[PDB]
Amino acid sequence: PKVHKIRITLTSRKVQSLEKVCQELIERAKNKDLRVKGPVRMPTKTLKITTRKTPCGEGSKTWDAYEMRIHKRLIDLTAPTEIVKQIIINIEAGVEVEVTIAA
Amino acid sequence: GGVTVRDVDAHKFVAAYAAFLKRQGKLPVPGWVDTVKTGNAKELPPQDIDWWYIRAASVARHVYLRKTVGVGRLRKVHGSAKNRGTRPSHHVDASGSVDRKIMQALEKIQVLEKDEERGGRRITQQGQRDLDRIAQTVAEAD
Amino acid sequence: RRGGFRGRGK
Amino acid sequence: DVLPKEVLAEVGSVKLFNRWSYDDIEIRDISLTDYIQIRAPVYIPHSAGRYAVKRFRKANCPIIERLTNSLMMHGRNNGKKLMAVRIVAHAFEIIHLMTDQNPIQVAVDAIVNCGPREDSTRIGSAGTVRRQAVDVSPLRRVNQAIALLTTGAREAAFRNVKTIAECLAEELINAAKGSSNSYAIKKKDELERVAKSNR
Amino acid sequence: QISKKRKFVADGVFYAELNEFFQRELAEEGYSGVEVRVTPTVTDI
Amino acid sequence: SVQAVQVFGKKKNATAVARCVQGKGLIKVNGKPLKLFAPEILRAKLYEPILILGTDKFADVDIRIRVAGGGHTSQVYAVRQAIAKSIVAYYAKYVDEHSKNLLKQELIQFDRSLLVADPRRCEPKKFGGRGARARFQK
Amino acid sequence: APVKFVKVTRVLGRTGSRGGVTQVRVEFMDDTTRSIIRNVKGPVRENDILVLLESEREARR
Amino acid sequence: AQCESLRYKLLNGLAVRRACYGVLRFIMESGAKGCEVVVSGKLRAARAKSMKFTDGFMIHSGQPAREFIDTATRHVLLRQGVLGIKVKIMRG
Amino acid sequence: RVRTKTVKKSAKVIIEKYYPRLTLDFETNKRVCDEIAVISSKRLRNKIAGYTTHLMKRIQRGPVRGISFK
Amino acid sequence: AQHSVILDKATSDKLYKDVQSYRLVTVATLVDRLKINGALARKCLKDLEEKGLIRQVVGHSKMKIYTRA
RNA sequence: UAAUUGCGAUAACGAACGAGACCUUAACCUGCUAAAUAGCCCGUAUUGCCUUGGCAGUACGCCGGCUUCUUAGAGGGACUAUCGGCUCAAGCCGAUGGAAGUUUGAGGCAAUAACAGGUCUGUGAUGCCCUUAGAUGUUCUGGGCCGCACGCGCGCUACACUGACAGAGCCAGCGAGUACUCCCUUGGCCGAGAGGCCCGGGUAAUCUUGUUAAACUCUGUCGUGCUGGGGAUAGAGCAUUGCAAUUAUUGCUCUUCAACGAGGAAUCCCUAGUAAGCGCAAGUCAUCAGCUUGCGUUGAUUACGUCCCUGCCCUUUGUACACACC
Ligand SMILES: [Mg+2]
Ligand SMILES: [Mg+2]
Ligand SMILES: [Mg+2]
Ligand SMILES: [Mg+2]
Ligand SMILES: [Mg+2]
Ligand SMILES: [Mg+2]
Ligand SMILES: [Mg+2]
Repeated sequence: PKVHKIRITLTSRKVQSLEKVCQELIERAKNKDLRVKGPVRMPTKTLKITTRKTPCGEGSKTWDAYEMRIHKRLIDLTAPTEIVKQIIINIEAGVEVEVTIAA
Repeated sequence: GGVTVRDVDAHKFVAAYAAFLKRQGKLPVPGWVDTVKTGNAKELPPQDIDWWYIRAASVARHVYLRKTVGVGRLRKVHGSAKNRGTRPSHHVDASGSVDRKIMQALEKIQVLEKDEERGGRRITQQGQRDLDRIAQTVAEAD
Repeated sequence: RRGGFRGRGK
Repeated sequence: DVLPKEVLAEVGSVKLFNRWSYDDIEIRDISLTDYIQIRAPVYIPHSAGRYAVKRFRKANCPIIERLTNSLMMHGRNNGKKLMAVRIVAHAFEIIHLMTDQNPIQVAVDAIVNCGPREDSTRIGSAGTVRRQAVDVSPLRRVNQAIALLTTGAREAAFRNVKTIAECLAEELINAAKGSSNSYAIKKKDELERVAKSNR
Repeated sequence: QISKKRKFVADGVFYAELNEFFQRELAEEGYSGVEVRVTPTVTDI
Repeated sequence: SVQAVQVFGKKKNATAVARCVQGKGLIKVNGKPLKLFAPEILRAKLYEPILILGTDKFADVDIRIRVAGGGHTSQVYAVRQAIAKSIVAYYAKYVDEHSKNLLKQELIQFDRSLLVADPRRCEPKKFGGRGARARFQK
Repeated sequence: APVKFVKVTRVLGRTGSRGGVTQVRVEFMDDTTRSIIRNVKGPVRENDILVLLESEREARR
Repeated sequence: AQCESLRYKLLNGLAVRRACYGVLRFIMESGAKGCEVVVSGKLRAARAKSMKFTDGFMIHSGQPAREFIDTATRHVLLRQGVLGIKVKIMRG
Repeated sequence: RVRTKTVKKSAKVIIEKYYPRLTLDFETNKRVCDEIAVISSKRLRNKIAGYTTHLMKRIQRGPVRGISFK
Repeated sequence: AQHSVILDKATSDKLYKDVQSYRLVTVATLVDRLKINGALARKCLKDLEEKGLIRQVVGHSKMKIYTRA
């Protein structure tokens, strides 16, 4: 049983499901008497695309801007390698998780 | 009290350090003077004769304030606008050989040394003492 | 000299 | 120590502009006060005020700053207050040497004297003008006086060996009295003459 | 091994591919939208 | 322990963070003294918050400020805005406010902007600032 | 010329073809009883002071 | 789904109005507070026109039109040409 | 600055149903309205509290037609 | 229109008897009435400043002004 | 009243769209939850000057402490609150407090009925007609879409001293970046210049990047002359991209040194971080921005009105018009 100081990164477009995923994860880790590090607040990634609105070029000239936003909300922990497998279970749709042992 | 570079005006200080470097009068010159453009955007050489010495003094002044700097960074530090003709102007950098060699010569005068551990050139122990000594020469000159 | 259309009168 | 020895001279006395005082203001006429604001001195004209939000908010605003704004015109010189402020300071220094009186003493009399009192209004007459020769409000009077003074300097200095630093100074000293050889006076009396005709 | 920003567009196009194909195939069976859940080494529809 | 207070000032895009520590009457900006960091004609626009209050009230106060972002006039407006909060927070927190209230009233009657910032930024549009392109035949 | 000083006491709407002119009731500040009606080109507030070259002429309404 | 049901009923020989009318009743028993069906194309003439049928409530302006409204559109091929269908349903 | 019918109706019904528990102070009505009502907007809650506190200022000084409370 | 690039005795005598009565001396004044080039006017400011006849009021890289002593 | 927004009178009563509501974003939090891919205090080692006890820099700490400054979550905050002078009411005007008092600012979405408006050259959306093996399908070579006595539009650089040139001083924000093949690029060396070679970092708050941009500031040269303002036109030479550069793709050096003195009748845009001045990022892209979409720096004069011209809305009124004053 050797601690490896794991760190896991998350990504999603919506914010409430991701927040409640971390919100439920934190008590599952604190109650086991595990040293937990806070939910750091990463910058939001905003993406925009501009294209001509009309499909033929006739009439007046007007533009529209589509957009998309992404958040990470990464969290890390100090724990052995096998214990973290059972602590990241029961995740809902949309949110993808990537694990890094950081050994 | 004690003074340093930050305590003196930049314009008169660099002129004073150029006058001090007059008295030593020993910096190699590969003959580039009176022929170079000092920058692609530019068109005329500097009028004053010792531009090679005033520029080196200012370069040693700013390296005293910066932790790591290279030729690429100074390339755009000394660049300016260029009259492209009837098109709108832009920003382009100065000449590379002049700025590279004017500070390549400045290491062997024992002012600053190489920084191969991470890159660039940094100031040396006794090198900073040269720019420090002229601070007292100017401070009570008031 | 000038066109007479556009229904301008007198 | 932390302050320059120059400003240490003025810190002991009452607050004023370092080079020139704001005391001993003219007693010459009325109806121009309450619209020229001199009760609050300022060191440099430059300030990021809120004077362009309401109707008469600009009435309580330093006149010198108004001159600085009007000094920068004709496309190229927009927003260059650093360039304008030196010009105003230099003009105030230049006018001091040709006359021992205070430079603001001359400038104030220049503005209070170079303001037109009548103007011609445009009333339609189906191709003709029924100019009724109405009077001019004091705020509009100072507004046009500033414009005439600044445009005189720009026109005179255009394509001439002289510089705007003293070009601005010479109208102010000329306009202090009834010199009648200035551009501003040419327009002020010309406008009054046409109002007299169009009464 | 691709960046997250391009990943979030690629999987969106993957959803578009599934959605567009299903109109052209299962229109008779009263198709009305889908939703995809991605899991490691196995996916469900 | 050591007496100190931290304040900040803002401009369009100029942030000027300041630290006021009980010292001996030394004032330096960005490390360098006040002789250097400003344009020459605007050098007047830095010293008024000091002179209007008096040097005698700066007996044992030291201020260090770091400023970045914006433009030349933005830094001098940010640092001049930061000075008022540094001096009023240090006096309010650490000494009797009998001084503080007279300083605050006297300074704000000269200029209200010393304690509050002026919000001004740009507005996006699909033709430029506020003007459209030229029209052919109206 | 005997130029006279007058002060405005009340503003009564904005007249004129283009709204430049305003019609006001003025007070002569030398005989407080007297009051007439005049027209002004620029912005006017209450208690403003105007300079009048000739007073006999009167405006419409 | 109703849009496909309408497409199938109109693809087989049937009056356009009867197919559209049946949808409004089929919507109403489910509990929708309003509905709207739009049909466009060549209505038995050389010139083309369109018809709209509406019942219940309706919204057009705010972003609630983006979620509270379910919309769909389909194209149907006939012997002579193409007909367009648009259906909107608001669910509470 | 004119208030629409939704606020007019909500203010009248709240005032006539619950007269005594709320007073001329705007701050109190701000917390009174949202506890005893289901409102989906914060500014709209402010709209109701601001107009509703205006009514009791003029009711306190003479009755007004169109409003009746217990 | 054209000015003089060289300074002779016919113009030299004008200085040492007129600048004692001038209230202001500038490049514009010299190019105006002395009919001399601007470069020579600038030379005249610096050569005569050290002779102890005019005093500095304000100094600048674009315009300089001098007065009586 | 910005509004069929309301107060109310009422042969009408009660309802459905639009407006508002609503959503994103820009402004306030020394209060909550926090953070080595963001900072501060503190502690060590170490450097210089006064030497003081100090001032200005370096490298380290990973449970030494903290989150004001950077960041995004949960919430609070403006409601016209208070006051004065009008009115029965809706409302309007001024002042104080307050980050904020035009609906706080700017946007997204946005009704019925319509146009012989545009698009078959976006679509494996499509009726009918036509050519379908001497093909209007597909494919390969070369040329053209840019060819010039002339009239018209959207822009760029200027006609200079409120300028040009030369040294020095030195301040942003929004964004982009590595494949089954090299994408943004630090550092070192060579090279007048454009470029070339060699280690290395970054699938990215970690590296490029503090993108230390331009304008601007200080000190000098030139001196009103279409001159050192202005750079059209053309000759010679050196390079990168690509299969291919001639009618040069573009870049650099020397030389050639045109027109242009604020512009007629006419005419466009605009109300505060707004106009104008100046640059940066992205799009098309192997290379080329004088184009467009956004971002930031410096930052103004005058009005707070009216229906006179060119137009819009409601009511009364006239008509020989209904393809509707063309
Ligand atoms: Mg609605
Ligand atoms: Mg709306
Ligand atoms: Mg509409
Ligand atoms: Mg020439
Ligand atoms: Mg590009
Ligand atoms: Mg008739
Ligand atoms: Mg009729």
